[PDB]
Amino acid sequence: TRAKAKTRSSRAGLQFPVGRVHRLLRKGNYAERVGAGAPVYLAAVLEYLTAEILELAGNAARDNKKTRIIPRHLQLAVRNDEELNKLLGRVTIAQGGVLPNIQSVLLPK
Amino acid sequence: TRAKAKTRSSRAGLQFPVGRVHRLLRKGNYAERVGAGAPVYLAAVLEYLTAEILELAGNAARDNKKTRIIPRHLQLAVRNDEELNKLLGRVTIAQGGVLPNIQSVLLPK
Amino acid sequence: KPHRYRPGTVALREIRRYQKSTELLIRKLPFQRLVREIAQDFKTDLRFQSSAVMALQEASEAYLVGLFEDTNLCAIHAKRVTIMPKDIQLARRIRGE
Amino acid sequence: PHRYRPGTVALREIRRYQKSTELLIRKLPFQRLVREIAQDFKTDLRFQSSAVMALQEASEAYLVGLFEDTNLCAIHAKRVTIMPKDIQLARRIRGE
Amino acid sequence: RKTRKESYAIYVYKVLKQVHPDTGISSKAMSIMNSFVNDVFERIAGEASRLAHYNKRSTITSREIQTAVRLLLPGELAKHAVSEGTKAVTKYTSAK
Amino acid sequence: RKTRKESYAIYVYKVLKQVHPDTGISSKAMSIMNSFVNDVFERIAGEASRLAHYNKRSTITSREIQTAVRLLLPGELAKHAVSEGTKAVTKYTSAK
Amino acid sequence: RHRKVLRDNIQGITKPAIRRLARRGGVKRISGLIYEETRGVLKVFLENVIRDAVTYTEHAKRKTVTAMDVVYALKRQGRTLYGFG
Amino acid sequence: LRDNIQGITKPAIRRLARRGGVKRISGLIYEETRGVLKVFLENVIRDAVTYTEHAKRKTVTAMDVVYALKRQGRTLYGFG
Amino acid sequence: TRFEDSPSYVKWGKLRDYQVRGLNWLISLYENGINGILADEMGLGKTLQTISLLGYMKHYRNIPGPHMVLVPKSTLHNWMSEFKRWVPTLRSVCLIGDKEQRAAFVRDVLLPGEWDVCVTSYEMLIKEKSVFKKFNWRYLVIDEAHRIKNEKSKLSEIVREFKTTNRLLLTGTPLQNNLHELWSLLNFLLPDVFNSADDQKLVERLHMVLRPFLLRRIKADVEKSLPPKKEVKIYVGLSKMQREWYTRILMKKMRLLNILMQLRKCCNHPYLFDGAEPGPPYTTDMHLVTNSGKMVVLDKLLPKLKEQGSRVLIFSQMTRVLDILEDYCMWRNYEYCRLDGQTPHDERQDSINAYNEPNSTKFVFMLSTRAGGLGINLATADVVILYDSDWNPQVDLQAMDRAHRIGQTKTVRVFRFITDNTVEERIVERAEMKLRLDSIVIQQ
DNA sequence: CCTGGAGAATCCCGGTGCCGAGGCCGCTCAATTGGTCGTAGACAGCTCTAGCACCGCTTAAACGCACGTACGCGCTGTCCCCCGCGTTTTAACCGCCAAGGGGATTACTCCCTAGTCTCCAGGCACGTGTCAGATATATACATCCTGTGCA
DNA sequence: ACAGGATGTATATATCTGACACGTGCCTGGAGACTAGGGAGTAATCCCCTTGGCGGTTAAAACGCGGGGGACAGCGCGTACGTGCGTTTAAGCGGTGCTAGAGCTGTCTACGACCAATTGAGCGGCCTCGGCACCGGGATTCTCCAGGG
Ligand SMILES: Nc1ncnc2c1ncn2[C@@H]1O[C@H](COP(=O)(O)OP(=O)(O)OP(=O)(O)O)[C@@H](O)[C@H]1O
Repeated sequence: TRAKAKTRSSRAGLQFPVGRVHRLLRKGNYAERVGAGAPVYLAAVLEYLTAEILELAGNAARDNKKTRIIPRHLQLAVRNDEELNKLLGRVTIAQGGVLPNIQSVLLPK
Repeated sequence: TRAKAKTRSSRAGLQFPVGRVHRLLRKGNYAERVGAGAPVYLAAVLEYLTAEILELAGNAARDNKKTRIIPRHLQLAVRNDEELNKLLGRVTIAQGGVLPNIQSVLLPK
Repeated sequence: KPHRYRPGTVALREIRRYQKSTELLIRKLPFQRLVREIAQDFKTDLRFQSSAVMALQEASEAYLVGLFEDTNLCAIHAKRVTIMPKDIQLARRIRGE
Repeated sequence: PHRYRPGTVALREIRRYQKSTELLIRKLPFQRLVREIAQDFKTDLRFQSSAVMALQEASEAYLVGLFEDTNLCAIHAKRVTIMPKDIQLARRIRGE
Repeated sequence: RKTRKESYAIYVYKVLKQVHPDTGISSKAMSIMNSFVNDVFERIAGEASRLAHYNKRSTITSREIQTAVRLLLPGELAKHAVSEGTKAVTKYTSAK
Repeated sequence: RKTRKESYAIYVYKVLKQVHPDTGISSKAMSIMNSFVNDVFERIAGEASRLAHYNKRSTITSREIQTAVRLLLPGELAKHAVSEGTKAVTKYTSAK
Repeated sequence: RHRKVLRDNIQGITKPAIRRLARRGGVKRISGLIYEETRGVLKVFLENVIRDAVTYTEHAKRKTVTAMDVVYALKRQGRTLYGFG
Repeated sequence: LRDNIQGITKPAIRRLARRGGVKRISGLIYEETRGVLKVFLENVIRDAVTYTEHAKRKTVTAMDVVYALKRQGRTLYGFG
Repeated sequence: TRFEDSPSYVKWGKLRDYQVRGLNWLISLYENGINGILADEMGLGKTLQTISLLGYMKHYRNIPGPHMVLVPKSTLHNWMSEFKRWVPTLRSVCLIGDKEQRAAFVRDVLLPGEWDVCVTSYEMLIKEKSVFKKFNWRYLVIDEAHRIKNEKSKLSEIVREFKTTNRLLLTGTPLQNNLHELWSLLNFLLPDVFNSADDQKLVERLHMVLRPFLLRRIKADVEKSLPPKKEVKIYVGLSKMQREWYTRILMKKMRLLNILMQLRKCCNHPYLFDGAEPGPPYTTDMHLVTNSGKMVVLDKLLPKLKEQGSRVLIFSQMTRVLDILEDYCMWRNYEYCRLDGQTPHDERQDSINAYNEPNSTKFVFMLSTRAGGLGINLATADVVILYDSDWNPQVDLQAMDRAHRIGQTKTVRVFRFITDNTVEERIVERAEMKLRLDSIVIQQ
């Protein structure tokens, strides 16, 4: 017959859909042929970026005395971190609000 | 037998290559299929844009008492026509210079 | 005789309060009416999904907030506290609008 | 002794350079600067002349636009001289 | 000899001789015009690909090209370009 | 019956469970993360496609994806993401 | 006879609402002539976004502007929005 | 190669300012201009060198520079 | 099985044989332990029977604890006054006012629980669901059961989540446009019985299943008083400009999102729309009537109704029309009273009650399709004028029979204006079909 | 304080030389013409979901108004900093040469990816319950502002 | 300059509820196994173009100095905005009534991919001349002191 099927995500030590990424690459009209390791690499990079964002958001939520993560925590984590701020400079996160920032000229003294 | 080959551009009465546009669209990974009329439409649009910019640049070149269009003339035309300026807002033309304007405050008493 | 906060304390309180929250500030029905009036000019007989107006409101709020941040920066540059249309025009001119 | 007022020669230079179209930075120093900066990212890199020319053109255009925005900021601040804080405000509002 | 390179130079020259019968062009201006044509082609084609993907269709058509032109070109440019393209497609359908 | 929609929600929840074990997420947060993943995927795929077109190749490969990552991600993020991608490709190639 | 129009839609957004937006931005003192300029700027921004969205809806052969159309229009303008598709 | 930022001199910066349209220049402008030029050039050269590395070459081309500038959103016409 | 003449504990109450038999029926329904619907359209009253039921429950085997009565806010003062006048032994409290007033009420009354009957409104109930959910209920009285006719409504969920041992629904319009309304009512009454939405699968089986726990007695069949009304339809035409505007609307700048709505009131009056809406308010002069054939016909028909009687109580379908005509009849050459949703309720009740007057010589009084609830009979009202018909026939029936109280001992007349080859006839035939369905369901 | 010269700076006209633009050929490669086919989309049909127009009630929010206070703005004096100009170095610019590296092309091979078929399991829609978050309410705390000796 | 009184805010506690986390069942797409083919790696060779050097030249930068104008701190003022309080209104939510339009299914056709032969359009190379750069010389205009207006 045929051997037991191991998902390519499980083979690669990832947690993202290598097969779905491969299908999206082949169906996105990006090129004609796609390499075998390209979807694996792309899924790994997506996993790293998602993990970093979720780590920062979880830290913010724990600081704010909360467990569930909300777009406010997501935006707070995205800002206050220069690398992700540069990556997501032009995007707007719905219901994320604005960072607390008052210029020192306005503060009475 | 057959007849004399008639170019698609000549059939559409265009000065731009419908066949070359069609080949570029096929070899551009834009979509798996390309309609017959799309290259003709694109060629007409490209011809119109080129004609507009060339007319403006040639008028500027004649206004400067030269019979050869140069990047300075192209820049003057593009920056003086507001629609073309909005189209080419973030485009830099080499050997183009800038529009002559001096802020009214810096003019003397 | 009655208690009176000086001119500039309540402004700071409101600034902190509104920078602490995340919700929308414009009124939903007036914003929807404005959106429909603008869409009338482009085309008549238009229907709006309820989520589209919400997205438009979110984008408008973000744009206005960012613009006001930069306008405040311009006013502070001019050694002032009150923001002005000249500041708004300068900010738009620099940002490329 | 002939001496122009302090500021008319500036206007004449402004008009002349806004009329002209050629480069303003010395080509050999700019080339050395480009090679020195590229030394950090890679060792023993070679360059085409057109690559350096395009880099110089882009740098000139960017600096001219930056100075235009800085002049607008200085004029807004009730001044005719430009300052480093004006340049910083221009950068901050442009998006850096 | 040297491998062949492709450009819109001859067609640009034809259009120039059409609009202004007695005006010439230089190599730098021709290269600038070629880059302009390439950029417009890239923008329109990419927008049309995005449109076809959004509507879940696998063909690029005149409707998609026209919609992309409306999205990209502002105002009067869009109107006149749409008129020109419609006329050209009408002539091509008639003369096929 | 409604046609199924594909979302990365389950995988993002697995990653969140690995990072912060006892921590949840909201529906709007899930939508934002899904949109973010889609946007990053689109950016990297477009960069790789343009790279392949420029080099006159027809295959998007691991080298292309690595180059796209280095072009898009800012610095230290790019370095660590490159390390992760190399490790994943090594695992997928070593004995598979 | 009692028949008249109430108020045009641009004045739908109010001076206290614009003040709240300026407070979130960080503004402490606001001039009285900021509100008309704010209304004009908002009108221009909405006109651009709505034109792009209506073009997308027209291409789709629909008559209902959708959140996806709005998101695509915003992405084309360069103001990517997360949380709607 | 060392201290070549000094090659970009005060007269050149004054000429650039005059083309921009400024009349008076502060004495501290020059260091700021050198810094902004440094960061801009660093970004562009980094992207171009990445393109050259992918192409597996040792020479940086005008096409690579144009590709980097188009990535940054500063399209250049007249070099390919 | 129960009392055959007036209960000894009623104070001055003169409830007749139908009332006493309804009381016996409700008592027996309580005995067998099932809820029920008291479908008395008019001429019988339900307030008296409900108050008598609760008074019996107090003065007999003690159950004087919590009891909830749901009424519209417009009748709360009337309900409390009637309760005090008829049966003053029980104590009644009301939940009204804003947040601080309701907090004062709950604190000083609700916690001690010195009350037997609590009377509130739907809105206050929604506001204070949490405060009211801490108390068990033994007899939940709700009037106008069509208020919960549909599911997914917040009130339906709130009233379902409530803990009521028994329930009592008061309604005069049990069926409106489909059997899923009666099914919703029956499901609310007996959730464990009418779980599923399910001529023999119709009409007759419906009658048989509704017989055990429903009461429906006609006022004419009970009292034989209240002389029947006469209903007259008038086939009115429309002006040529009205036809032209109707065409230019129907085939297609103005907004016409809801095509049926925007091509509807057209027959009522042309200038109701925008575009040709009244321009410069020159003066109140002869401009409105001449442009609409319906109001021309109304002006022609005025003198004969003016010669005698002449209390009309005209009904129109558009509030726009109601308010303009309300402020219009004064100028025309008459005196009026105004009823609208913009008039405050607390003032409204006493205002209309006082405006009930033996001699007014005012000739006009206007009520909307919705603005009129259920009360206050004008015995001087003789001719009912229906400018336009609503889709719901039960609303039209309520507007028609609000003058059919006993206070009215004269035969009453109904006038109906209908246009031709328009959607008004569509609305009329739909209403006729729904009214026939209600009649066959609740009478056969 | 408006005229009048004196002095640079600039422009306009004419003559001269050079290099890039524009025209003319060969050929080869990409575009044209003819014919076949299969699949994507056009067209028709149907269900049901959501969108539009309209009513009542509540209540937060908007609107209007009066008082006073920081704040924007105009003006003045000081001083120091930047500019204009002449002079000395300094290095860029240009022309020419020599050499080697490396970019570009061509041919050959093989290995990696497209395409197919089969099957099965991961992923999605749908219900359902319970716990984290939202809210009300009552303390404790921090902060702001103004009055009273002495600053 | 502190003391104290009046606001506001942060915090603890108790209820309640609805959205999230998990389950279940099914089904569509991903994995396993195989076959072909053409894209790309690899090697070799050519030539061009980048770099290094060197000399002569002249324009440009660096440096110093005198002086005027612009930056900046200070003062005075009138006034437009912030704060609070009372009155009105229309937003928000809950319902009514209706139907149009989106979204999925199914069939058929006509349109674009694919292939083969043919050919003329466009591209690289080549050559000549005239448009443009440069130079010179005279005419014109702008700017800045000096003082008589
Ligand atoms: N005390 C009474 N004795 C006898 N008949 C009465 C009494 N009260 C009311 N009715 C009858 O009821 C008719 C109207 O009564 P009422 O106005 O109280 O009705 P209602 O409570 O508004 O009606 P509904 O049952 O529809 O709620 C009278 O005309 C009369 O026939």
